[PDB]
Amino acid sequence: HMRHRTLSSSPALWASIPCPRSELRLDLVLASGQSFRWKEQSPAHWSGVLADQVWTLTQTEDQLYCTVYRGDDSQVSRPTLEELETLHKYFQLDVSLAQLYSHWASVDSHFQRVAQKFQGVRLLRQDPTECLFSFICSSNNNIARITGMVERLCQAFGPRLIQLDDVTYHGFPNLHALAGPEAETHLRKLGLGYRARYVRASAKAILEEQGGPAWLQQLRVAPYEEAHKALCTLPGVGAKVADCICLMALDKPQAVPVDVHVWQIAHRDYGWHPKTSQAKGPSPLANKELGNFFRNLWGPYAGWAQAVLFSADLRQ
Ligand SMILES: COc1ncc(Nc2nc(N)nc3[nH]ncc23)cc1Cl
Ligand code: NI
Repeated sequence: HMRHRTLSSSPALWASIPCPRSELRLDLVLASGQSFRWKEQSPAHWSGVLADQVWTLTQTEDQLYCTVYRGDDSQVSRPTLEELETLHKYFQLDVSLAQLYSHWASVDSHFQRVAQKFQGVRLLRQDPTECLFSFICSSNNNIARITGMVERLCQAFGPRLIQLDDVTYHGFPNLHALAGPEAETHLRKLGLGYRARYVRASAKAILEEQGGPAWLQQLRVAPYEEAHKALCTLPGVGAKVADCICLMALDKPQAVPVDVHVWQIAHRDYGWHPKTSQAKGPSPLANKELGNFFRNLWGPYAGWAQAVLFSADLRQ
């Protein structure tokens, strides 16, 4: 049995990245339903899989500490340099949150009030595959049910990596694994309900119709609007999910996912009503309008601004 590390447990095996808590609060970013793979196994100690390796992460007021578990009896070492660049990109630490917060606040007094208690909210840069199928599971769910669905999906279809304590960590499947004949049947047995069709179908579609997972990398370089359009061709992927994926895995920071929660915020908190739309409630067109509303207000990181409000909408 190998054990989940704390910073006490084994300070030999931790490395560190200079990170102000104001640029990144793990506790706000790892649970909040960007990823559904990180758990707080021990207090202030976040463990989950990234690119077929397990990590535990923790931080101070100016340091981000991390440790790696490779799997098959390699010899426990501290994170390498390459392994630390991986983790730097995932947090997109090149991006100054302080600068964006100040810009947003300058045009949005609502944001000024809210954002003081929610510093260090940034977007993860996720693997498009994992993001896509995670958000295909997102329809008509809460975060807890999705967390479960993804885990069970990974344990049943994904490579085993390592076991720590009672937790067996699997990597995310490849498209072939998800597009198999018995897939939906199995996924349905794992509690995914209707979504099981969309997972299998989208997997099968990305292979055949789109020419493998390279297609998703293309969308990452493709401009926002083309990426969105492209994603909406997939089974179970509509505007909202496409915008999630755009924002969280295809480097489109201006993507603003609109559902009924954001309708509610926009109306209550910003006094927004659909103008160029007739009908007084959600619709593909009115949603699209609301997205443009926020882009026009917050600028080309509108999605990142939104993420701060979202993170204030799960903390009462
Ligand atoms: C602005 O940045 C963000 N946008 C969306 C999410 N996550 C979700 N949104 C919605 N409407 N439903 C969800 N179900 N499960 C997750 C999730 C998170 C952020 Cl930070
Ligand atoms: Ni009103």
